[PDB]
This record gives sequence, structure tokens and C-alpha cells, in this order.
Amino acid sequence: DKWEMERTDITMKHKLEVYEGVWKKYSLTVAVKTLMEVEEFLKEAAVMKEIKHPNLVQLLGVCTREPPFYIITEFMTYGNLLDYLRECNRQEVNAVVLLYMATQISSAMEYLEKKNFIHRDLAARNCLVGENHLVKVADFGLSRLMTGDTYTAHAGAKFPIKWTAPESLAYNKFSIKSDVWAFGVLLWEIATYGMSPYPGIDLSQVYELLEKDYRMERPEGCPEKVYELMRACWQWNPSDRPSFAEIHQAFETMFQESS
Repeated sequence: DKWEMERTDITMKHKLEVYEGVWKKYSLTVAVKTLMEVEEFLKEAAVMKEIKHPNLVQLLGVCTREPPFYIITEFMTYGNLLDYLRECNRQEVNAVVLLYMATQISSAMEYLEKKNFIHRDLAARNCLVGENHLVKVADFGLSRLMTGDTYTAHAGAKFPIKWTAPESLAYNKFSIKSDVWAFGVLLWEIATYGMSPYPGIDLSQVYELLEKDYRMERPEGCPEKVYELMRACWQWNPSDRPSFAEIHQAFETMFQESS
């Protein structure tokens, strides 16, 4: 395999099983993860070989000959978007930046939508931040749509409820429209600067509240056009949610208008 590489070619710098390392022959700073369900992680890593986008965490190499196994990706200097938003200078990370980050995420998601991929865990915590408000979506659990629009997770799989769409909670069914729902919650996260969704709401009551058309309030300072998009993402019927092509077009327009 072109992706297979020499384990001695990576030097470990700092623990962040996931380390900050150096691809010595390229003098490049990388992120290396060291590996029962180990073979599942390598299958998930094999998916990453097929995708290439400026807003998706780049797979660079893999070590699958001897234990422990290495998975090598590009290194994202500022960590995850959740911790970033909470710890930032909001005077620097303003409305325009909030708009730029959503354009970057919807761009990544329009690509996956077109290439028939499913994310299944879209949250600010699974978005990585580079320098100058660069956002790349974490792509370490993608499911390819082999047949049909809908993926069915195995019975008895637990999900992050506050981000999971109603049909996914009720029937374990996942689609790009279920990623459109999770994207809406991520917009709320960006708009609130990493605040927890459905604040104070008992997890075991979220599904029944969504059934009766309960939706999160519009954050303070959140543009009406962006809340409308959040609300359009949270339609009960997956068919009624916009495409990621529709979402990215609206955000690219709003970020261009903002300039």
C-alpha cells in the first residue's frame, strides 16, 4: 500500500494514545494515534484514504504490519472547536469569524453529501481548529452509503442525544439529513461559543420534547437568518431539511455580504 509507512519514520514529541509527532523525512508536525475493536478503527481509517478536502482532517499514513498500529494525520495546532470557542477572545473571534467557521464546516459537509458519506458524530468537539480560524471536520468515523440514502446503526449503540436527530434516536436510522440536524446543533454551539445544547434539560426527556416541536431558543446576538437555518435543519421530517449544498450556498453568501 502507498499509505503504509515505516514506524521508525515517526518520532513522538508529546502525549495529547494520540501524540504530537514529526515525520522526520518531511520535517512535518503530525498527529499519530496508537492502537479488541482495533480492526474496526483500521477500517474507519481506510475510508479516509478516499476523501480529500481543505476542511477535512487529512490522512497521511498508516502502520498496520506489527503492534502497536499507527494512524497518521495532519496536525491541527489549536485543538477542538468546543475548547477554542470557550477560551477565545470574542473581540477577535467575532460574528464574521463565526460566519467563516460555519462556511468552512458546510463546505466539508457538501463534499461528503456529494461523495455519499455519513459523519454520524458532527459536533464542535469533533471539529479541529488550525491557525487563523481554520476549521477542519474530524473524519475518523465516516460511513460510506453503499446502497440507499439511510445507514442503520447496530441495535444497542449509544449516541450523543443532544446532537442526534429524532429518527436516529427512535429507529437507529442515519442519513445526510440526520447530519444536517447535527449541523444545526453545531450552529447553536458556534453561536453560543461552546455552550451545552438543551441547557439543564434532562437527557431522557429530549426525544419527547422534540416530538411536540420543542426547539432550542435563538442565542443572544445570533443573526435571524442563521437561526432560520438552524430551525430549517431541525425539521421533524428528514426530507424537509435543506441540502448541505443549500446550507453552504447561504453561508458563503452571508460571509461574502459580511465583507
